[PDB]
Amino acid sequence: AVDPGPELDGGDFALPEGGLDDDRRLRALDAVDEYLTRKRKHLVGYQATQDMQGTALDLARFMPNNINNLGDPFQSGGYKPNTKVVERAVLDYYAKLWHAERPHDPADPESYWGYMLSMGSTEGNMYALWNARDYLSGKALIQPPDRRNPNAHHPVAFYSEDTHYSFAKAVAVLGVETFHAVGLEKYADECPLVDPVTGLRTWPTEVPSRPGPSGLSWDGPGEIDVDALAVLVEFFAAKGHPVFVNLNLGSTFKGAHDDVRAVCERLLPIFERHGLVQREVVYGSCPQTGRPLVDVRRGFWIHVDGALGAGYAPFLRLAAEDPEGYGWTPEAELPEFDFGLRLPTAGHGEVDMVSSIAMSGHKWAGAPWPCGIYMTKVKYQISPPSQPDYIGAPDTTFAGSRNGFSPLILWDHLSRYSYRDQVERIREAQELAAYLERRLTAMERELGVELWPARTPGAVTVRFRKPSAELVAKWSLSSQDVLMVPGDETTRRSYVHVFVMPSVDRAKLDALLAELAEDPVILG
Amino acid sequence: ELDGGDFALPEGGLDDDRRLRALDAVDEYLTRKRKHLVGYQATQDMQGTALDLARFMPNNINNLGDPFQSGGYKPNTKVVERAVLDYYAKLWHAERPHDPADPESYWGYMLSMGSTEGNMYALWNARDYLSGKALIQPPRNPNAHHPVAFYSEDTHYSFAKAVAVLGVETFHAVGLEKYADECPLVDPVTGLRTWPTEVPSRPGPSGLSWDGPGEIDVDALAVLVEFFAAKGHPVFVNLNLGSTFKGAHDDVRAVCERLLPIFERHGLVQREVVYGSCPQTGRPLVDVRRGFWIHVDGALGAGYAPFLRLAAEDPEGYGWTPEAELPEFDFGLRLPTAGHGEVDMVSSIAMSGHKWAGAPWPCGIYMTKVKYQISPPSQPDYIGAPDTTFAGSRNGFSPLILWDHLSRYSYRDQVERIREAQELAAYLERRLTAMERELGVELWPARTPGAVTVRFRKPSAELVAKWSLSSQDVLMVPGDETTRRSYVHVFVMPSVDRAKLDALLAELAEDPVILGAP
Ligand SMILES: *[C@H](NCCCSC)c1c(COP(=O)(O)O)cnc(C)c1O
Ligand SMILES: *[C@H](NCCCSC)c1c(COP(=O)(O)O)cnc(C)c1O
Repeated sequence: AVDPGPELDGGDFALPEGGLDDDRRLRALDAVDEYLTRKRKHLVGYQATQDMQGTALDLARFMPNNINNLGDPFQSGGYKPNTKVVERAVLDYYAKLWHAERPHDPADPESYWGYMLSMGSTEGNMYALWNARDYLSGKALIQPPDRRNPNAHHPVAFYSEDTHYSFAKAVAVLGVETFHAVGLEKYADECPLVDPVTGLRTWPTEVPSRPGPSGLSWDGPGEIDVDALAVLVEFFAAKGHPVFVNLNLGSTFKGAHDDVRAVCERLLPIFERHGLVQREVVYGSCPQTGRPLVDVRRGFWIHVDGALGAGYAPFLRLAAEDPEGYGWTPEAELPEFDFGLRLPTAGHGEVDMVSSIAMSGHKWAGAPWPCGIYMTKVKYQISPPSQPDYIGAPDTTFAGSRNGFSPLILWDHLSRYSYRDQVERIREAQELAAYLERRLTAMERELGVELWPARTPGAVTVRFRKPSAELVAKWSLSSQDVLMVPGDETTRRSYVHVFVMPSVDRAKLDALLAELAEDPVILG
Repeated sequence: ELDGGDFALPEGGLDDDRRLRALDAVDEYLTRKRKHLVGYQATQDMQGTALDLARFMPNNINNLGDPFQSGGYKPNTKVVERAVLDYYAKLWHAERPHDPADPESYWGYMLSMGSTEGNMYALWNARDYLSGKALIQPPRNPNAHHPVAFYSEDTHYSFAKAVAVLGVETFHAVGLEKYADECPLVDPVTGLRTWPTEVPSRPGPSGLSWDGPGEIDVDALAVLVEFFAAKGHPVFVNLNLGSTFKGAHDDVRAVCERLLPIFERHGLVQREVVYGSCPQTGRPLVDVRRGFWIHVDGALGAGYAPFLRLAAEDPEGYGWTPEAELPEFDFGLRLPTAGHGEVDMVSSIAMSGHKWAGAPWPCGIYMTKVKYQISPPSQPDYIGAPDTTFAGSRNGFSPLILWDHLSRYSYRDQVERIREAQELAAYLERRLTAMERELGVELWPARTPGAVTVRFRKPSAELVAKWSLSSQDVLMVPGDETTRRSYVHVFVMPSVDRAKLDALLAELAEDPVILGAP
């Protein structure tokens, strides 16, 4: 019978024609503050860091400015109250962190390009799939054949069943076809995978994730099944389709890390066998006698959805390579995932495997609103829509007006912490997630109750049985239902999770655990 | 100017002195530029909101999911968001409250980008709705599911991006592909029946659109829409309410009056829609929908036009009669049908919060009605809501910014804001023409009646950079590179007062490009 506290009352905020006087205004803002303050100090169920504080002190002075980073980060524009100099410094930091080639240089196809997002990673995943759709479908690139094969400009998208819902939305928005939709449409009877529940060759809706003790993915780690991916990708690559793969680096519910290096090692030979490392691409034509114009491109695009994990994984991997220097050996290996991942081929030399990465600033770093980064390389940049106006190609971003306050937030954050400090943040979170799992299993033994605790090795989240609605509301626990046998509603379990972000300390977890021990749903 | 060296972020971090010196540099730059900005449609003054709202910066606010549903992320401002949406719903004569059971009630949400997101969402929502994809509440023509998009040549570049992103085909692309020799318009320069790339805007003294007002040519739109409607296509029309360069207002009521008879003739008001087919032997489940969608891009103008129209309706009561008439554009626009019923003509509206109101970052509103909401992709999912929003995580600070703003000003104060801007825009245009006579030079001043922007000849790069003047080149004869002209404009936003304009004009009068004459 615990109290989450009162929610905000709509009548306090109704905006009348005549305006509100200063007393009613302050009362309403105080109510918002008291609400937000209580909720932020108890939030443990979402992958969003809640303590910034130094940031507010450093950056409140900028609130009077209508800052607008309209246009490309690397180009001057007319709207002078912008922070593009700060944006570039942040992008440069992450470029180095993710082993991209810097500085950005439009003359160097291998150098990075990216920009800070005005939404969260939803914007970065949309941009990634937009950029990949056009690149793989043969639209024109920024400056510096597909003969016969009718599938050459029909890209197929692959991602695991732990992929965030934003991807399904982005696929629908951009008209990108998933392997499931193309399989059902064109190849209805040819699914190369056997369903482990039914035994039938039915196209799964997403690439299977790895099984747990059950034999099915519901209690698995949440990592993509690399074997199954390879079977699916080979099938579609053999038919002549170009290939888009999204890999999750810190999945939404289980905090899993898809094994990016293993995926790439497994797929590269498939891409080489089916002519997808280098292929000539017809992009339109100009009318005379012979029609098409042609350039050379890769026929695959691997994107890393690092909304969460691109913020901490580089730091964990720093510790893994020098465990003595940082005083910490991480328990789990996190796979190589970034722009430095290169593999040798049979006959194209070393291939740099990853094409893009997104990250959310409001997840690991923390911010007062959604923000983040999309990064790729110059060689992937698409030519924007033409016009009789001139002056570079400033609009090569998803947003038009762009948030120039977000650069400040993340610049301020990154300036305050060294690499060593960032390693300690991921260390403390990893150790606290392990602690939480230990305490939950001890609770089961102390009380004689089932909590179903689960933690993927290397994840900063632990899942367990959903407690009462009031406890869930007090601590902002994110919920997920799973069916333990797909398509059977009698096997439903309700889970919550806790994300151990850097603002979650031992005291917080202990306070949650103590209420959990007396919760009426948990006690049963 | 800001030196990159001062902002580089080393592996080791920056100490407190270095951090502060960098933030001081940013503040000194921004402050100087914000105080002189007059060339973009962005209100620069909101120091009241800084004092009110700085306190919330410690919170990672997230309005994940639908604004009208609870969710698990408790640090959210959805109650505030709804209050802001309700204000604009009333202002735009939408039906409130939002109610999923009332198809005519509004639905909208606050954007995490600017109007780019709202225009993208509108075109996504219209593409799915017009192409027959499944709705939330629904309890032989081969072109029936091929919508065609129409908008003027003054349409913001965000639309061209949105069209590309969503795979929506414009009338130009469909014309070229399917109907290459059948363009119903003649080009005024060539005399050939060439498909124009966008719907013509109205001509100026030149006989061409470059010196026109920037409003869509209603005749031409009607001709083009008729053509594609006759062939069975459903129709999307974007109308600009405060165009980007000229600040023009497309005559939404005139458009609607002109198009409705076309929609009724070709069965687009009530069209049978094949949205799928059942598990039993292939027969369709069918819904009745309209086959047209009119969206108002009010990025700028949806924030002031309701207040100008208030004064127009009661000019004695507000002590002001606006010199130009702004068209009825909103969800209250209803026309009589052939059968003496009524039809509500507008489907959606976008507005930017960082334009007329002002904000520290991009934000805004998308609003439509319950009857147009699309069914999301099917999956047993985690919490936000059965949502239908573009953004995933959503900015929950922007509701506070706009709520704070709206609570400070009555309708009468809002009317005064748009009055002062209209009168100052007229003043600027007078001063520029006086300056041409005083100095004996051509400034090409132009102002669309009713617009809060004035265009003129581009001055020196130094002056442009000091006052953040937005620039645009025009070809005075399309395709001929030798007829290029360089314009700037000034946007008279509420933060632009007479003193600011007089300081600008005094510098313009001594500017070497302006004095350097033809
Ligand atoms: C984010 N999921 C949880 C969002 C709320 S807690 C901050 C997420 C996204 C979408 O990112 P936003 O647009 O930033 O919500 C995309 N991919 C993954 C793996 C995510 O966790
Ligand atoms: C905004 N155009 C001018 C640049 C912004 S100065 C504040 C604009 C858009 C796109 O809106 P944002 O995404 O908010 O830039 C769309 N339509 C029109 C008519 C606009 O003026």
